Amino acid sequence: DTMKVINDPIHGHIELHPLLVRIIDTPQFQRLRYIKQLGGGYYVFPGASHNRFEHSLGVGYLAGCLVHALGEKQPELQISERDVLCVQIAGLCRNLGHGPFSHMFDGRFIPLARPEVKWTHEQGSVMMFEHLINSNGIKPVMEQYGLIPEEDICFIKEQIVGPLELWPYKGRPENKSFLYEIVSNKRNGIDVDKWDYFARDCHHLGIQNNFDYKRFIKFARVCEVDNELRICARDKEVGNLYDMFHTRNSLHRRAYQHKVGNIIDTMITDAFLKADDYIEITGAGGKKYRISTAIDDMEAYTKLTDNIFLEILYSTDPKLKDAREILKQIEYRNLFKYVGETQPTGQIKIKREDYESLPKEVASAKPKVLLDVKLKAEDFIVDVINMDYGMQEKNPIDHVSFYCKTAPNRAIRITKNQVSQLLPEKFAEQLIRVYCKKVDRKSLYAARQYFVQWCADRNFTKPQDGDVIAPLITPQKKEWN
Amino acid sequence: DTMKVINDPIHGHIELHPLLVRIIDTPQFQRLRYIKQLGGGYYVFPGASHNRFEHSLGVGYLAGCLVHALGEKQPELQISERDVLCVQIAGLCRNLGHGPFSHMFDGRFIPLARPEVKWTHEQGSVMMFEHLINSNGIKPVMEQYGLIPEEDICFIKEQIVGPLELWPYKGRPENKSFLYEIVSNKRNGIDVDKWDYFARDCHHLGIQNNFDYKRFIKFARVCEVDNELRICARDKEVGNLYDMFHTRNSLHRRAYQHKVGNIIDTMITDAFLKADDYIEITGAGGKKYRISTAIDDMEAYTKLTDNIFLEILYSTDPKLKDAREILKQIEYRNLFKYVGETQPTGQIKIKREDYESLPKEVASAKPKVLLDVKLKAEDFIVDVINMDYGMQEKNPIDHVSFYCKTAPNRAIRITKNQVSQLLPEKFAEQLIRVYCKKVDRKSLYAARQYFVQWCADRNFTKPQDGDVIAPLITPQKKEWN
Amino acid sequence: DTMKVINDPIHGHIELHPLLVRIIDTPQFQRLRYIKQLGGGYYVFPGASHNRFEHSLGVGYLAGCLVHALGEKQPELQISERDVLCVQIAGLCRNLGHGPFSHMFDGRFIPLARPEVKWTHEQGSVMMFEHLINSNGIKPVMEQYGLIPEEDICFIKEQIVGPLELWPYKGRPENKSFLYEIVSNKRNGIDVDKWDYFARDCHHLGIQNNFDYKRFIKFARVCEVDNELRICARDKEVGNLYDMFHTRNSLHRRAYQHKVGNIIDTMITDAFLKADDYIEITGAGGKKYRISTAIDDMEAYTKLTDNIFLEILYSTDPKLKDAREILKQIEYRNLFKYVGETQPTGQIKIKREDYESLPKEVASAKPKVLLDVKLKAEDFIVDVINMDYGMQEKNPIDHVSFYCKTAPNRAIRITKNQVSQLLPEKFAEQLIRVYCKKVDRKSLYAARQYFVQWCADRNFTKPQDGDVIAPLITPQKKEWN
Amino acid sequence: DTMKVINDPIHGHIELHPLLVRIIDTPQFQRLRYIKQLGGGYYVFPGASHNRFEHSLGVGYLAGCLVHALGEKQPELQISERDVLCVQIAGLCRNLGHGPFSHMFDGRFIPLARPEVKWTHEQGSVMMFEHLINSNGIKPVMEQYGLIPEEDICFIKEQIVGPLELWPYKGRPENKSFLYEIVSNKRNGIDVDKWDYFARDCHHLGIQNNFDYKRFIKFARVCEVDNELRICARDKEVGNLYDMFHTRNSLHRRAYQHKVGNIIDTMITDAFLKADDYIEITGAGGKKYRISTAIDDMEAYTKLTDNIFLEILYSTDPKLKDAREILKQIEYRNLFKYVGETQPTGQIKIKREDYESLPKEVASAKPKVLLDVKLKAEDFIVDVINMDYGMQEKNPIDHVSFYCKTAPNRAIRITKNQVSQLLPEKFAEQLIRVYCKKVDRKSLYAARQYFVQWCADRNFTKPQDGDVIAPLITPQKKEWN
Ligand SMILES: Nc1ncnc2c1ncn2[C@H]1C[C@H](O)[C@@H](COP(=O)(O)OP(=O)(O)OP(=O)(O)O)O1
Ligand SMILES: Nc1ncnc2c1ncn2[C@H]1C[C@H](O)[C@@H](COP(=O)(O)OP(=O)(O)OP(=O)(O)O)O1
Ligand SMILES: Nc1ncnc2c1ncn2[C@H]1C[C@H](O)[C@@H](COP(=O)(O)OP(=O)(O)OP(=O)(O)O)O1
Ligand SMILES: Nc1ncnc2c1ncn2[C@H]1C[C@H](O)[C@@H](COP(=O)(O)OP(=O)(O)OP(=O)(O)O)O1
Ligand SMILES: [Mg+2]
Ligand SMILES: [Mg+2]
Ligand SMILES: [Mg+2]
Ligand SMILES: [Mg+2]
Repeated sequence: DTMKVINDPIHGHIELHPLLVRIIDTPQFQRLRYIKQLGGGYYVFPGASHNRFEHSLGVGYLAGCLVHALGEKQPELQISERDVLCVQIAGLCRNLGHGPFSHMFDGRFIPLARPEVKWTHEQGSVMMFEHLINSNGIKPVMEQYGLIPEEDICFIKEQIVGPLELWPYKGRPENKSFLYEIVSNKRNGIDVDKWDYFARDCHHLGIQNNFDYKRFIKFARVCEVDNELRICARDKEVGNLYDMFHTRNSLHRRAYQHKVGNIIDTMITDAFLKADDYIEITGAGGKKYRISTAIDDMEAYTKLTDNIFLEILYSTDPKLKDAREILKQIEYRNLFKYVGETQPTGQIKIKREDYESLPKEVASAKPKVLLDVKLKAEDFIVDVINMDYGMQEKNPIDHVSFYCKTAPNRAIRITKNQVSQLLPEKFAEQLIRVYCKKVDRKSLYAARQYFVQWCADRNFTKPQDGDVIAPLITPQKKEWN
Repeated sequence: DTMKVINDPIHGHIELHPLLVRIIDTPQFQRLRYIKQLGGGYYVFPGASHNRFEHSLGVGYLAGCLVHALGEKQPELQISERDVLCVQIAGLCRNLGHGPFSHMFDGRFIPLARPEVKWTHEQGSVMMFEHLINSNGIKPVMEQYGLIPEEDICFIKEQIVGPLELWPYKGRPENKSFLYEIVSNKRNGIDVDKWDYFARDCHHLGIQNNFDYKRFIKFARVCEVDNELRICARDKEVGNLYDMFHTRNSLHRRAYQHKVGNIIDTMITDAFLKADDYIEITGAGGKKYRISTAIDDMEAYTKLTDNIFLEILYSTDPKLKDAREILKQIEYRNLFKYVGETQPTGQIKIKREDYESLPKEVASAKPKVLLDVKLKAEDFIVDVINMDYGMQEKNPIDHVSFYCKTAPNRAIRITKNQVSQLLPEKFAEQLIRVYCKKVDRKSLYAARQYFVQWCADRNFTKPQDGDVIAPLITPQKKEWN
Repeated sequence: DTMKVINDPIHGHIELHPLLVRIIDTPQFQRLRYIKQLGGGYYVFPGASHNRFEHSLGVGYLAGCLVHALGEKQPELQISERDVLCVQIAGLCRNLGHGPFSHMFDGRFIPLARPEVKWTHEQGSVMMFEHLINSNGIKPVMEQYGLIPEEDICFIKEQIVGPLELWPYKGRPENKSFLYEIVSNKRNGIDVDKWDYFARDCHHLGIQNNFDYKRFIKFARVCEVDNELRICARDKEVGNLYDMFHTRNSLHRRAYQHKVGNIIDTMITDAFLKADDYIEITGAGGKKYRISTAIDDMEAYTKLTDNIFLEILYSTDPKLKDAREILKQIEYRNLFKYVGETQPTGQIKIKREDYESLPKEVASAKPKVLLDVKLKAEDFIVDVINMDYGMQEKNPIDHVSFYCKTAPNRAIRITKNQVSQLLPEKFAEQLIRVYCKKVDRKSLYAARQYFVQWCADRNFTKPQDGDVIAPLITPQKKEWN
Repeated sequence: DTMKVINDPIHGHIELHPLLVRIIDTPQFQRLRYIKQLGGGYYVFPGASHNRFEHSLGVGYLAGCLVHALGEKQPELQISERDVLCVQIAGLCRNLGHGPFSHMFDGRFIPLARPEVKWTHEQGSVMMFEHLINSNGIKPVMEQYGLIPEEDICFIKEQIVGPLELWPYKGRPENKSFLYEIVSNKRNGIDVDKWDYFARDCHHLGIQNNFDYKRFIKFARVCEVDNELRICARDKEVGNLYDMFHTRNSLHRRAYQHKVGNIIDTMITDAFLKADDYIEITGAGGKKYRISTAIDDMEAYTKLTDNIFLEILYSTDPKLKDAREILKQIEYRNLFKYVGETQPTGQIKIKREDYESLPKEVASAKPKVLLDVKLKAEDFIVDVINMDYGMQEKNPIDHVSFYCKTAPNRAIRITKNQVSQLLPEKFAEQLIRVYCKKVDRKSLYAARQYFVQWCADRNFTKPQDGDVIAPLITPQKKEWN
């Protein structure tokens, strides 16, 4: 077995080590060819056809790039080829746990079908990785290339999900702590996964990317920080880092949280909910599973991809009809109609226990305008979106270590006031989108009245089209003026 | 209703007329989201995830661009909004008839599964267009926006497939002959479909395009040629046109006819053949169909996409195991192994009646070298590829009309010697690829001996790696070295 | 005379009207081929070789694009071909007044060599436009193409510089008010000039921006506001607009205000000043002019370009050597050394009256570290840069008119709290860079001590490398520690 | 001191070794900022503003990339950091010898001003390199970083011009022969200089590049052929190589030999000739030199750039008026008029001794058209352009060594017949362009009659617009029809 070269539109010609090749050429990895990166985003951005497979390749590639650069500019770190391979494998495999339409599955479907469980694509990734290793006899191949499976498999899993349960990792000691900052950076969110999806998503969406990850890699070092060895960025690049998160936020505003893309995610999820009792995926031994239970058997999960959509679509079985028509309403583009967007004011925050109580509030909303058709709770959809810099209310740049030209291994910290005052004052907010599931002209009018009224009463922000869509309501007392 | 804007990575923001939108928002059109543009090419070029849907949008857009530009520079052509709409619709819909993995279906599967019948993706497109119109009540929508359904549907179909069988067209008179040169150009192959897949395939493959379609549009005029009004290119642009076809040829050499991509198309095709008796697709009124017979009922064809692959992959049914097994060997990357490439010499040409006659020919030849293994007809695959400039042995530029700066309304002709002596001397050739279905080291050695000997016996060209893979055979051949 | 087609790397093939062609082919316009867009920026970003010529072509092109799009979507605006031509000419010619190395000249040189006069590149553009027209007989050509010279020339000049003297314009009436918002938008700064230099500068710098001007153009309308017809943007596009200005700020941080690029602009300016008594430039009747006084005669200004640099570089006369030597220290890369950066912390701002008093203060700070050299003001350079959103402390988006999907003809306003809470709270700030003109190790050490001490004494922000370059000074103030 | 990072739009962030930096920061190298890569090309393609400086940086970068890659895939070659540095330096410096407007200077001006001499930009590069070394005291710097000035300077010069005169090189032994194939490949022309100008010129022209140099680097090896060590390409990449030269030819057709670009080069050259008596350039020790004699003293040549153009343009000395007005006729776009293009037929070729007799041949021709204006020899320009694949009549791919995957280290040859039948049959041809120095309508008409008649008389190819520009002449010739 020899090295393979693969041509990627984003990174160009990528070299894949034979071990990476044997990991890639498995049913568990090839599965990612049938899972769309941005899910329902494709039904809004027609270029967004790319899948988790190529993304995974890109993440592995960039992980290798960064670890290799660090290794070559600072030999005293003793980064081994074994380290490089493990970091590449973690990069390659940290998307293994995604389900149909990616985030829709873990962010929308599973929380509704099985509110029981705490499931994330990360855990799915460790489980699926274990399953890949075991089902494909990769351990002797790992050994063949100088890896020690019991130490290194642990290292990889820890890279993907963090500590498997004050140095909490058992795959690598603290003098190699920086190796844990590459694939999934739990301390500030700056990792190679973001870099690849910036470049790739922008390539396919038709939006252009302004973050230069190659530059970051060029300016990256390893420093001592509180007796740990961590990745330090050159000081003057701090601005770029802010821009990075700005970029992330922008991509969420323009594409990932697109109103119609989101309502399509919602409709698809709902169809999955109405199909969850009649669609079956056969797992280990021959035992049978459903969409919501596929996550409990990795052999079953292996056969759970975007294909389920088409299965629901092409079915003839009557028991699936409630599902099958929903998808068809997507095909005819008869979608739930968008009513508007608003935000909480002051210190008010929307808790996740109170979401189901939100359409019903809107349905209750006070009249004021002459009434026609009247809509109920089930006719309204309320979607709450949390926009942040990846670390709740916190500024992630406060958790970045920097170095100076004068003393390149002396780590320093940089506060927001040392960079710019045009920077954000907050790093978290919520957006509330309201849609109406009945689509005729005056049901839409009514829904608009209900919505604007509801915004006024909870003292939310004034809807941008407020003066137009509800001229009789927005005049009501005037701190919307 | 009103205009829609769509963001395409290739063309930017595209405006879609409400009628185009109503055509697009049908299951017949949306079907194309599930058919890969380059089919098995995706399994070699990981960026090639794009589907026929986005390509179709692009072709429709470019058709609109060209017809509009011609109309705007030459008002005396009297191009109507109606004409523009018909050309856009034809552009949008000329890909409707493609089947699973695109060219794999009409180029490989159907010819083996249904050798009696005459099937093309063009005819499929016409049929599917008819079915779309009728199933979705598009005629009244057409009338609503100023179209005359009985002439215009004819016009559109003729744009897609040509004269339905003097002036052979019934959709438009001869003074608008140029309108038939835009979407599918039967006269020289220069059309907007090519331009779009040049740009899009290059965007996704990671290979770059050197053809400037925008420049061509800028320099395009309509002039009179043989009592018709046809599209003429500015004289000095003739070089670009040659480059265009060179580009096409190049794209086939690098990507579309990639050895491994083709072998994967072949394996998928074989799997489809071995699954064709057990896979059922529900058509009109409930009648059931097979993969090879789905093309006879458009309601069934509507649900025949790339999905069929995954069905075969995910099945449990024992009657499908021989099919399913082939697919799984694709997942494990256990592919038929490439033995070599060669070409006929002189005037010898291989017709499709002789294709089935080729493995038996390769196995019968025997080289003066001691072997080990002996191979049969079934162990060989022989793939014949016709590389040309789109008009077989002809020079397509001999079928292009040009105009000069001094007299922009006078069409002229340009010969190859008036352009360059560095141009191709022939415009068609055939490539012969040979693969072996046994993958062990020694079946492979044997297969290489059989292959090089066979090349010698038919006086084909010397395989490029000839001296290395068969050192005992290549000197005994003096029409080489 | 016919349309000319020109190939630009940014916009592709652009069509130039014969009148535009006649304006371009004059020494006054062709002059711009010899003035670099980013000046000394080229000495930091080696790709930034582009000149004001190609930029001007781009601005003219985009001006035409916007006016034409508006005219075609809203025929009721009565936009004439004459209007389109005047807007194109204004776009083409608003950069005519730039001097050697662009913004270095009017922003740094003229304020120092001739502090008496109020000079801008805008006024220079009006003057040079007049000179182009009169010196090249363009008025009869204008009439030849349906323009009315004395109203339209007025219109063009007003587009470039604003009102020449309530409706303040005499070139066009209020029902054509929107035409004044295209080439140079004095009301919120959103114009096609920005759009071209974003794309072009990014193309050459090798840094990239995410602003889509084509999308904006697609969503642009004309609405009635107070008493005029002004350009309206679609409501939901407001986010993009914020991003636009963010982009601009980013572009200033990364490239236009690069510490070294700025110090090189400073050195070139000083050389020009020390040369400002011996270089002589031929004027109107033979009268002779010099670099600072060339702006008083357009015939002389026509011959004032970047060339002056090389002339000073290649000269032999001793009265020029203090100049010629400065330039050579640029060639040997013996530049003034960068000492550090800081900012004010309250609401009082370093006024432009206090700049000359800033180096002396740096000399005034007493650092209690033992030094070996001590420096006075001449060895320090203090550069103060105003970073804003183009409208002082104000939010330019507060000056943008929007429209809604439901009522495209009703202009509305959108406030910051209505978009996001992650936006900037102020829209203006200042950067303070300090350099040292003596470059040996000990003057640099000393200068850093002086600088950090000066930061301490004035309660400015902590230099990012503060603890590293001056560890003995920095503990003195508990809020850095 | 230390490494610098520089951001290039083509290659991204490039690392510069301190020695390279000290070579770059000299007047001899910085000189290249003022010499346009494509000369008069900028006056046709407005994006083509880039200079020889950034191109040189790109060539050094790619030279480094290739030598590094070879060193890392095959350690047994014993490539040292010293080798890498010497190759990078040669890459950086092989453009030092270009004069004003690049190829205009050595291709047009010098051959006319001094037909005597054997001058090339290569020899200029060696002389200027010597002058840089000596004038800037870089030898102790070379020694400081482990280079041996006598052998290494020899090596670099040999890389630029070839053997300074068995094994003809004395800079490096035969086991390092492959190192001579990187910067200037005298054996087949495949070198990094080409790769960089493909990418950069395409970036700036608005033409897109279709050669993948990174791919080539990935598939490049060193093999033994004729007891020498040469760079080998992977066999299956041979098609790409043909495409490479095709690309080159294409770039010459579209941009480098553009009719108007070439005529502008011609006019600038004539201006240089008529100025050749009055501009004075001070050389070594106050000795003074001419534009045509600057090449004999490197101190003078150092101060000979594109600036010369502007000097002539801005001059007031009456003795320069003949030059000065010519340049002005460029500014007003009053150019020599393009009459037409033709080529020799059969195997007859035009020698350079016969170039001077060709306008007289055109003026002597008698066309049977009624004329009143008739033109003489001095009114015609005949430009003969040699288009080839870089090796005169030879196929350069016949001089490329290949390897097969089965024996990656055994060199082989591949003939044209083993690749395609669609390839060029000849690899050299000539283009003959005719221009007229009188630009009026009737002189242009006359010039066209003379030209087509001259083509008929020499049995050249029929001009593409022949039937249009000279309808009374072209029927006379029945090898035209
Ligand atoms: N001419 C080409 N230009 C650009 N990319 C190419 C070209 N040919 C193939 N590719 C792409 C497709 C793949 O993603 C990647 C590898 O291609 P390729 O070299 O053909 O691998 P291969 O496995 O088929 O050949 P082999 O096993 O004989 O080395 O490069
Ligand atoms: N901010 C953006 N930048 C670039 N592209 C965008 C942006 N927002 C959306 N797109 C893309 C996605 C779609 O393919 C296309 C349409 O966008 P969009 O304006 O959101 O249509 P829409 O139908 O959702 O809005 P609406 O119906 O209210 O007019 O443009
Ligand atoms: N083959 C090409 N591809 C892309 N751009 C080109 C090509 N040839 C020329 N260009 C560019 C250069 C110019 O900027 C622009 C116009 O060139 P061109 O069409 O040749 O004008 P022209 O004035 O010399 O020809 P003519 O006067 O005969 O119409 O396009
Ligand atoms: N934020 C940026 N993004 C992209 N490119 C940049 C950015 N800043 C600078 N560049 C470019 C300009 C230069 O060509 C190259 C080097 O920039 P830079 O790192 O600022 O050099 P420098 O010499 O000024 O820094 P240093 O302080 O280390 O000496 O990168
Ligand atoms: Mg391979
Ligand atoms: Mg919409
Ligand atoms: Mg022309
Ligand atoms: Mg530096």
